[PDB]
Amino acid sequence: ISGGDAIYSSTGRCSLGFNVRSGSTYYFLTAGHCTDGATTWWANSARTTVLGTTSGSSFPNNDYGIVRYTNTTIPKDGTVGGQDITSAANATVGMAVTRRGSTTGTHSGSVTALNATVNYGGGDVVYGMIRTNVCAEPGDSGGPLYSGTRAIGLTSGGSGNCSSGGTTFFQPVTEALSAYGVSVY
Amino acid sequence: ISGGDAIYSSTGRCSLGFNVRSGSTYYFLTAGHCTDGATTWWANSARTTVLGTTSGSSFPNNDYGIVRYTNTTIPKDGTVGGQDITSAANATVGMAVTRRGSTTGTHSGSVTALNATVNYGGGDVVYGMIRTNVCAEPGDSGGPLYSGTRAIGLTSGGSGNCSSGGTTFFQPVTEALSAYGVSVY
Amino acid sequence: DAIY
Amino acid sequence: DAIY
Ligand SMILES: [Cl-]
Ligand SMILES: [Cl-]
Ligand SMILES: [Cl-]
Ligand SMILES: [Cl-]
Repeated sequence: ISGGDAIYSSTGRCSLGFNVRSGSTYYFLTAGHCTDGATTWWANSARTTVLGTTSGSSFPNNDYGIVRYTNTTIPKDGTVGGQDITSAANATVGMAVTRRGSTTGTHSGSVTALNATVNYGGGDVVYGMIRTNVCAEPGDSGGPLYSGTRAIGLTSGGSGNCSSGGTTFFQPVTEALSAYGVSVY
Repeated sequence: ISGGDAIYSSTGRCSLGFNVRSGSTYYFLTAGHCTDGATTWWANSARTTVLGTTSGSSFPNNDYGIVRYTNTTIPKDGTVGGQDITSAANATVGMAVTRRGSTTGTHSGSVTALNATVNYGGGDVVYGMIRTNVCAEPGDSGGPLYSGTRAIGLTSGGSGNCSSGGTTFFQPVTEALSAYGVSVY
Repeated sequence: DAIY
Repeated sequence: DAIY
């Protein structure tokens, strides 16, 4: 399993962000609005190949979370599409970025704004977001935003779609890495 | 450029199906409802990297078409995602199949019916279609349906979406290969 | 059904 | 905007 692939909770589907480590311990990052209501994660829609258990969730205000792997034998790939991901960086306006997710696959664009505040309604406001002209659709949440070998963000939400175009906002990954004391690979 | 990637006409976007050859001459297949109203194709949304010119189109009744490459230097990859595609086969009920397209990327499922008739409205009825439980969305038309190293179909249309699921119908590729005297690679 |  |  790799960044951008489907992950399933008891209620629905999101996308894996990045695979991460602290020493010999493996985890993955995803969106906080995905981990908020989900303890166990599975790799398959049948909900029989366990991935692991949520260990941290931050949503709203932020939108990031973390799941520790309990499945010792599943492959935990370190690439996104063919791309190695070995470090994290901050977004900058104009940076070229690619997202992968389990609804729409791989789509690219530019960073168009930093530190955006995004109101999802119902009290769920997120701050500090990267805005982009990349499209996304429901189920893509949590998937990686990258640029070359650098992790940049985790898919949060947006408007539009991948048929006619959209605007998608991402949680910067660096804050999740720091919060959880892990490193992307 | 490879199967599943975006192709742009003067009016819109579809997906490349397969790259194909007759001798030393290169072409690509896509959906007939894409080639019906489009002569020139481009690789980019700016409409400045020409791919080639439509040379055959069959839609409705069937849904296939063919574009001969005029861009001699662009790469014309023979793989779909990582998969070589070296032959064509007929669909069978239950066969495991994968689609790629430029809106939704790569999604998999099964063949659920053969020889389906699909009414798109307005006189546009297609016959002989492969039905599947694979999802697709607008812009995915024309992209490949494959199974291992075998080309099976070209994305035509359907219902639903890749967030909540769908039903997608494909033109069997073998009829296009025969009509146009080309072989997939 | 709808074309894509 | 809407969550995905
Ligand atoms: Cl589901
Ligand atoms: Cl924007
Ligand atoms: Cl367009
Ligand atoms: Cl079906």
